[PDB]
Amino acid sequence: GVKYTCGACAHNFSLNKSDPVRCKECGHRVIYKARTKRMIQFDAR
Amino acid sequence: NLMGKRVDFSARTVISGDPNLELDQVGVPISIAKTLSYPETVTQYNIHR
Amino acid sequence: IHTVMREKGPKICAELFGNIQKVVNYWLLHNGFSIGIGDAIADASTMK
Amino acid sequence: MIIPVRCFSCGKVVGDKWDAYLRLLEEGKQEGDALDELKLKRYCCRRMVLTHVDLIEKFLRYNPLE
Amino acid sequence: EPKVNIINAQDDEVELMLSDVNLSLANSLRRTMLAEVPTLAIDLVEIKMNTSVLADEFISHRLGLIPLVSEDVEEMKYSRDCTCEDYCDECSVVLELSARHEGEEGTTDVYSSSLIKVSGPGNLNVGEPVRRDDYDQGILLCKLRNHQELNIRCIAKKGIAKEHAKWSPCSAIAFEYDPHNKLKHTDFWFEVDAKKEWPDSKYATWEEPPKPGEVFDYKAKPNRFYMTVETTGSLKANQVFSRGIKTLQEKLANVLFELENSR
Amino acid sequence: MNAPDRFELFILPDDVPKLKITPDSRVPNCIIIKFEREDHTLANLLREELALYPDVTFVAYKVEHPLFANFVMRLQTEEGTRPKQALERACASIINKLKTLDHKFNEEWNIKN
Amino acid sequence: AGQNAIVAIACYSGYNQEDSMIMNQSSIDRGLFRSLFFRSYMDQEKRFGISIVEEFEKPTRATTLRLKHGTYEKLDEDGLIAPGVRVSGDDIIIGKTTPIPPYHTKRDASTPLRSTENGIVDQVLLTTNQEGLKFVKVRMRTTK
Amino acid sequence: ELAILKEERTTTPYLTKYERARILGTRALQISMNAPVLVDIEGETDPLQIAMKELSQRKIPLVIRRYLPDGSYEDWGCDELIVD
Amino acid sequence: LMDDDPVLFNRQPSLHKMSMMAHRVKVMPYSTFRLNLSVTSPYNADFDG
RNA sequence: GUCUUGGGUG
Ligand SMILES: [Mg+2]
Ligand SMILES: [Zn+2]
Ligand SMILES: [Zn+2]
Ligand SMILES: [Zn+2]
Repeated sequence: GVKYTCGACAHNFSLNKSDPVRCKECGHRVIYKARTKRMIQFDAR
Repeated sequence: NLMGKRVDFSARTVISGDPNLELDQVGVPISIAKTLSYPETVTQYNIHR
Repeated sequence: IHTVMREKGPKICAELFGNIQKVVNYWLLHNGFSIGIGDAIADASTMK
Repeated sequence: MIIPVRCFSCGKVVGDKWDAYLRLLEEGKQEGDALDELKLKRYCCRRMVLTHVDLIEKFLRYNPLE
Repeated sequence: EPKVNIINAQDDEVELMLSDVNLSLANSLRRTMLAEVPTLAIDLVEIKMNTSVLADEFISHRLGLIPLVSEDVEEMKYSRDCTCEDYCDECSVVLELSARHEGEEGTTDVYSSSLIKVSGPGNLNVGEPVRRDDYDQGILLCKLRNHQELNIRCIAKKGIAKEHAKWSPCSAIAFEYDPHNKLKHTDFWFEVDAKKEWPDSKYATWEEPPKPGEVFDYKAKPNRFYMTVETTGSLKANQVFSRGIKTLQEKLANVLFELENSR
Repeated sequence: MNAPDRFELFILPDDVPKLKITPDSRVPNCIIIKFEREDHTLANLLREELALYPDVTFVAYKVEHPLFANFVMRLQTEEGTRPKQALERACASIINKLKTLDHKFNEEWNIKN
Repeated sequence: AGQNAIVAIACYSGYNQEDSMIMNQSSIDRGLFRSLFFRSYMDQEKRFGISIVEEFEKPTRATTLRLKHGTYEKLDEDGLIAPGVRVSGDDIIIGKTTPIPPYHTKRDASTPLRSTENGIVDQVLLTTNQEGLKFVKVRMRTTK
Repeated sequence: ELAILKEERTTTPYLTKYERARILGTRALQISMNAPVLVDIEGETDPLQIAMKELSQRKIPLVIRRYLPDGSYEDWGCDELIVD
Repeated sequence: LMDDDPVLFNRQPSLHKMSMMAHRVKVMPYSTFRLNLSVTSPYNADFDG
């Protein structure tokens, strides 16, 4: 579905709103979303 | 609530000094000038403006 | 200021502030005025 | 944080001199002499390098989060 | 009648004495070289992957502050005068930066030499980040640790220092005249004696000190000007001086054009 | 949020003329010129050039506000001369002086090689 | 917590009087006294009963009422905006619905961005609270 | 009953600052509501400045009723009060 | 809000009638109000916050 | 959307 990342072991994975909130590789408790796919522009000013 | 109360059509911000303003002039930020308004009755002398 | 207020009115007195401010500010812009640590120092005889 | 590219006051490029400055300080040269050799002559450019605190070393110690 | 006397001339700086010109002319030249000589600088940054500790606009500000070779920037068009909707080569130079720590130990430094020119209005000699030597590493941009990556596509455009200091070809234009205060344009603060307490100008030996018998002269105007232009490598010192002169000439020509075509 | 654009200093809009001339009726043969999108660089140059002509009796300029990029210039001349003509003459003279200066600087730089 | 600026003491143009102070625009352009700002918004799901709870979800107009006047087009399918997206004032960064007690049976409890602030989303955190219900923290970033 | 005859009117013959301010405000509001204008309008379009022009030319058709502390009052037309 | 509009301008505390005065508007860039420097005495104001 | 507490500014 949508990409996440572990908070302890930096593992990447993807959960689908029905699994519990957890990491696969270690089983850690806090996860962070992944960077968006859109393109971001800055003015360099 | 009766001797003093909060009022509409007011603004507040930090003040700065300007050697090039007249004594009875105040410099008003553009954003405040656009947020605040004055109701001006349309007449045959102000319809174009 | 009081004299110009009483003789010429409030409008001319208000414009007096601006005239004096502009002339003096231009002259001081091209003259300059500063203050330093040396302006608080008295010579040896005065210290004695 | 990390050495600024330009001098704030005048705009000279100081971002390419931090490593040379550290190497000069390693071999014993005192700070004024190292700043002289890097040809930083105006005290604005000199205080750019002399007062820099390099915090990126401290920030890099926290593990990459991806 | 105007005269130039070069005293020192290397690639980055030129030291010259200017003479038989009005002070307004010399100061206008100083101001023009500081503010109105076009250069090239990164004006648009596109972040693909930035997992470094630094923020996106921090890195963008630093990239905008990087000097780039601007020799041919005058054969280029301002990106606001080009009829392309999205950017194009007539008015931009596209650079790439890709950096990535490989392995799991030490710090990888990201330098300005790692910027790579991909497109640009060839064969114009613009766009490259300026290197001091063949072995220069350039400016420090960021630092990377394990698995941290930086992937950036920068656009460079033509601009002047009025818009933003990053387009300034000059750092500091030293400028002085009348080392002995013969014209009495300053009035020295002192405690005991104004001659002992004030250091001499570095061009004091270039002019005769006033004689004790001399009286004040009310005909003398400033006539000799000692100025030292320094550059950031984007332009050379002689190039900065000549293009400042040309920019002033074309500003005057613009005024002349409007005056004549208002008749 | 109230900061104007840094290119409005020099980029002339389409509804704003570069130059606008009005006469000062109080004194004879005088004109007031407003230069848009310019600053002290052109103003002081022109002022000190014009102040040295015999036929120019009054010349001055001011920048009424530093936050707005224009200046206004008052210039008077004698009976025969027109202030406008003195203005083209000053522009041409400064152009020639800069051209001579450029030629001599380039020659000097070549000799230094 | 400061910077060594080069300071002149002068009555230069009159704009530094009465504790005003003139600053170099070029030095500002080169990074003098420039700072990053981080604001973090928080929100979680409550339990109003047995099977009555709130949900993080992008609220469709049909099933929801009293929707905020901001735009919802920035939320992913999980009701959370993704890091790297520019956000203006009044934009929704956490979509949430509160069920209507006994279609069209939900009220919204969405968290907008502050009406004054701009910026770019930095770090959208997601965990569970003390009671095991979903918990979200969203940190914005900007430069002043 | 409470009106005073035009002969025994013992208040000041001069328009006070408050009377002038209120008279100008009322005239400006009236003119901004497309009321007829007594002066010849030459250049100015702002109703307040037109009202000032009317006040100077003694052509404002209004009346000040000056109440005394005992409840009686005096009536003065704007054209007969003296404007500084 | 436009140039020359009369607006009431005020600093607290308002200890006397000259702490509240009517000014003509001048619309300007940046976020601070602007005052001529001779009126900072009746307002008892300065430009440090 | 409300009440208290705390830290501050002129
Ligand atoms: Mg104060
Ligand atoms: Zn994990
Ligand atoms: Zn410096
Ligand atoms: Zn193009």
